[PDB]
Amino acid sequence: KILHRLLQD
Amino acid sequence: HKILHRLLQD
Amino acid sequence: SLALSLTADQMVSALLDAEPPILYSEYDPFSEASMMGLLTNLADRELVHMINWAKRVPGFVDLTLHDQVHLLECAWLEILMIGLVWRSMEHPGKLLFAPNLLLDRNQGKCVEGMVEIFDMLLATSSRFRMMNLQGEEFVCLKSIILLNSGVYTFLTLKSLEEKDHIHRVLDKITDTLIHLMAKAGLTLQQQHQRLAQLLLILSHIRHMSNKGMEHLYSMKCKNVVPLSDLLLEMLDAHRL
Amino acid sequence: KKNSLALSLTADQMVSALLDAEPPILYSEYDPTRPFSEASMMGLLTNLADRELVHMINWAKRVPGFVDLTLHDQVHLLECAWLEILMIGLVWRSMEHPGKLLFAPNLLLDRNQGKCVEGMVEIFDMLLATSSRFRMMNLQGEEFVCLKSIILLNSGVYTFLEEKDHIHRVLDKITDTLIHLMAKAGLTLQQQHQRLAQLLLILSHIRHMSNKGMEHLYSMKCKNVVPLSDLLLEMLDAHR
Ligand SMILES: CC(=O)Nc1ccc(OS(=O)(=O)[C@@H]2C[C@@H]3O[C@H]2C(c2ccc(O)cc2)=C3c2ccc(O)cc2)cc1
Ligand SMILES: CC(=O)Nc1ccc(OS(=O)(=O)[C@@H]2C[C@@H]3O[C@H]2C(c2ccc(O)cc2)=C3c2ccc(O)cc2)cc1
Repeated sequence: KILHRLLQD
Repeated sequence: HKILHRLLQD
Repeated sequence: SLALSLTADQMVSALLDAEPPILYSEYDPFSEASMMGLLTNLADRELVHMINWAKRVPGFVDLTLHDQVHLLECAWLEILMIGLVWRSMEHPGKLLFAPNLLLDRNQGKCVEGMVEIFDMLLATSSRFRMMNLQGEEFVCLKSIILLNSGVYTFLTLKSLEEKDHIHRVLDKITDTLIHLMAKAGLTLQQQHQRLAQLLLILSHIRHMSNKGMEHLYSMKCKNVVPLSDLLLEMLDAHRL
Repeated sequence: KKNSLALSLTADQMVSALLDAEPPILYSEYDPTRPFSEASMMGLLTNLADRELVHMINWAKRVPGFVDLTLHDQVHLLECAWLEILMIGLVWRSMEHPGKLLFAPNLLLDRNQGKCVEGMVEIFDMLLATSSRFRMMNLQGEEFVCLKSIILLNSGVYTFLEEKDHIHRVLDKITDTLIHLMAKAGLTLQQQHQRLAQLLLILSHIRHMSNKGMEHLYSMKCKNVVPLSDLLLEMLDAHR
């Protein structure tokens, strides 16, 4: 899930 | 020609 | 146009009288093709009542035939859906397609892609229930859908005046919704907040309509379920 | 959450936070070697939307009340609203260019440019019609950021319940801000709730454009017209 790590960064 | 136009015109 | 001259109570009074009846389904003479048969037959008879209901919506008969045809072609499934959601409010977890056709997720799962749309309709009905939506507010929202859902897809100074008349009737319905909330005792702030909550739900009704229209046009290609002549022409309007 | 900063913010603090969170306007690729075709057009548009998505994600995190949601709910709203958000931003910056869509400062297309792609002209007309509608209304920047945040919070709130009530509580605050903006602008109390309605009704058409656009973006994937980034692939898979 790319959208997951983009939200944490 | 559309049935809708037929039904709306009545 | 007499619609612009009506009062708030006259606008409500006109729309309430124009309300179509709650129709019945053909009962117990269930396969996927049989439930799709009941739903198609039911929606088919509702269209005839919806068409005559539109002529009683103040300001609608002041448009050209082709503009009247266009508005109905675009909104018809939204109008059927907000109707279903309204009469299903008193049945939590249930969709009251008809007093004798009470369905929930247990039947939606035997038609591909239908249980997803069932969940969205139930959430909308749950939302109207938590908001305590009233009959007077309901008829205003349904009229808003009819006039608004196709107003930005029209195609002159004459056509611009017709688009402008639709926005005049829409402002009239907005004033009517506010008058209803003001008469209910809500503060000025609560009026604006509730007006906003009701109108945002229309975006979800548009979403459910587009999601449903996509399956209904694939059903026509399969040619397994026979749809009447009027329904095939309403479907071709969205595919074109 | 009940300790949300969004609820503690005033209308002026809401506007300021949204204005400072505004994403940057990005440029398009300018490779002159590529011909003017469907594959190169969709490649330009795909690349731009890919880069805009990364900035939208940072913008969403700076929308008041969004950080208070769970990671899963945050994912849901972005997956549901991302095309709506890209579309309303495109419509906003295309206001100063009548009859043309300003995808980027170096990419200003009109109605004709999308005719090498089936269905793109129809959607361009809808986007152009929305831009002209925002221009006719004289949409202000402070109203734009409120509407875009409404899209982010509302578009998916019914397809996933104290978090439900948190989103609706933040949406009510954005309603207050919109009214405060119009009152401060000098509109009458009647013009306020009418303009609120007009702005929120346009959100239904933005949803309609997104639903039709998502259907085309999915067929494009299934036709191998252009390569799709892994992030865009997950955004599309959320809708099918
Ligand atoms: C495999 C397959 O055919 N699937 C599938 C088919 C249709 C889908 O449409 S609906 O959005 O569920 C669609 C919404 C609701 O269930 C379906 C239906 C309908 C409408 C017209 C029609 O001709 C058939 C059904 C309904 C409806 C009927 C009357 C009414 O007052 C309000 C809503 C969805 C999925
Ligand atoms: C498949 C086919 O034959 N035709 C067809 C193809 C695509 C269509 O996308 S759009 O809905 O026009 C869609 C709306 C706008 O044009 C297209 C596009 C897009 C979006 C994502 C993407 O990956 C590619 C393009 C847009 C856009 C991009 C950036 C932005 O800030 C705002 C809007 C429509 C029709």
